[PDB]
Amino acid sequence: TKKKNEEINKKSLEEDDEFEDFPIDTDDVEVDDDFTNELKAELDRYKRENQ
Amino acid sequence: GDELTRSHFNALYDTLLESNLCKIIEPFECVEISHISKIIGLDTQQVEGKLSQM
Amino acid sequence: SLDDQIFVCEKSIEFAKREKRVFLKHSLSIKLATLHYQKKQYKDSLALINDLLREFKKLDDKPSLVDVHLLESKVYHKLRNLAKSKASLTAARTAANSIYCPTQTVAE
Amino acid sequence: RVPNYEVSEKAFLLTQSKVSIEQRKEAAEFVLAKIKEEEMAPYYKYLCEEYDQELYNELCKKNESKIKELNEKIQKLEEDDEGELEQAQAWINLGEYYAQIGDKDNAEKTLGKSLSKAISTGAKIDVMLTIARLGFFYNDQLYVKEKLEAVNSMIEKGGDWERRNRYKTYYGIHCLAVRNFKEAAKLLVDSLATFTSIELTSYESIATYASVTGLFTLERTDLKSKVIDSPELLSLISTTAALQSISSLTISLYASDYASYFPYLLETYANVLIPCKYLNRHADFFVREMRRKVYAQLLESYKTLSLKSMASAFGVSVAFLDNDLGKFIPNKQLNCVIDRVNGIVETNRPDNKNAQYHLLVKQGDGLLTKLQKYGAAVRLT
Repeated sequence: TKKKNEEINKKSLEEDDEFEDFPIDTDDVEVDDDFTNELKAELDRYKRENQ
Repeated sequence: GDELTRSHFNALYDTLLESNLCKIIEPFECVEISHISKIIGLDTQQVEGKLSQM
Repeated sequence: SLDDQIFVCEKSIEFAKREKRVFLKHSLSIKLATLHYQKKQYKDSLALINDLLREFKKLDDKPSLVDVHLLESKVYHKLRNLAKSKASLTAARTAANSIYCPTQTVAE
Repeated sequence: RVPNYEVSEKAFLLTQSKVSIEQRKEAAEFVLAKIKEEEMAPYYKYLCEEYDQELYNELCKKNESKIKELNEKIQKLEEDDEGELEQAQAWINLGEYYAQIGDKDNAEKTLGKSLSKAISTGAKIDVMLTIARLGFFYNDQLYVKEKLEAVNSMIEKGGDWERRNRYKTYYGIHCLAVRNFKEAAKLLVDSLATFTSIELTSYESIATYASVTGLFTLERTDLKSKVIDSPELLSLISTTAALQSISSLTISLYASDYASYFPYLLETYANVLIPCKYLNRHADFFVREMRRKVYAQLLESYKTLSLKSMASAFGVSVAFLDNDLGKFIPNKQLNCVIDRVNGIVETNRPDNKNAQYHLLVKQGDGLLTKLQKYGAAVRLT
């Protein structure tokens, strides 16, 4: 009950909680590189071999 | 024609190859690979390839 | 060649567990086992071997059953594993402590 | 026992539209037979969404028949004697039907009852395995995780090696299923020594999976031996196409034959990674991760290489190599640069006392922060 005064005082300095204001108002990207690699391997190969 | 002969001669090849090699490279540090290539009798490309594995 | 060896063997083996009993029967199964190996069919040969032996482990006293272990060792060698070429080599040695075996089999 | 795992493993393939449309429709035959036979009807309704009333009429019938039989049997069992052993055995059997139809909920009730009642230690462990197996059918990580903890309490009391094999492999599937491979490799290589198929995906699958994990985890010698000098994998040959591809990969990595490495990499993607339910999600990280390991390996043995040399060995164009290298370098496993204008590839060499220095401070830094956080806390009291 002691800590409680402080928790309410902080919230008020924020105003509400923004936390809930936002939803009301509104190499992890790396593509599988296997598909691109397949194309690469094959074009190089064709030329290499028949060179 | 013999399974044994062949298995154990791949082994004979490698041991012979390894031992001869060690002796060629003991005196120096910054040995030309070309120098090695004549003595050992494995071509310049084939020497590069073995060295990498070893 | 191919034809003769497999056809003669099949017809014979059938004749021999229907006209006669187990005695001739299991003798012809070693011979087929061998022919299955020469044919480089190694699973097929595994299966024949496996049927005899533990059931006839109470009929163990015969030279002929020592031979079975010999053929087996050749088979696991061709499955290309040495866990079992050892096991089967150990098993031939165990049954070939009996001295009744001819010179030829001991050489093998 | 077998239908319990097989239904789900087979159905997966059909689901995927990743696979060729042609492959997708062949899977359909197998899956379809087992829907009707095993009466998978509640769950089937779910599964039709994701890609004859008789099945279901059959369900109602079967259900009612089976129910009605066992009902009054169990009502008769109550009037009658032994509640420890014989009623517990029947209660297992209600759960067996529930597990047939794909309701996880209804199996879990009945099978709990068995545990409650005082039973053999051997018997206890058994029952808990089955409950956890029901999680695999859907493939939920959260449910599986919690059930397998309990199993370890009873595992040494029973002290059977029979069911500890089953335990090792169950925890294996839970790990495979998630991204982490470190743990899986350790249990799944061991299952090579001893496998039990009971409510567990066949040994042939385990051979293939053990090999994938193998590569990712162990370093040179050790890993090589574990995924090659294994007698079991040699005896089993290449009996299916998928186990072939992965083994081919293993050969080429080890043998440092880098021409055939790249063809082999592409095959494993199509035929190993995607059939697999487990590594479907992890296809992306896995295949990429292999290109990095292999490249590192070539570079380790070389002070310097040429771009033209390196390129040729793999079977990609010179341009392609450069692009794909520029992904690996800031992430840092290759430990390398490319002096582009000259076309040489240099490999930074701080492997020494300098290396050991750098690592050691960072580890020190990590201990320093924790001390502060804890210090400050106590200090307020």
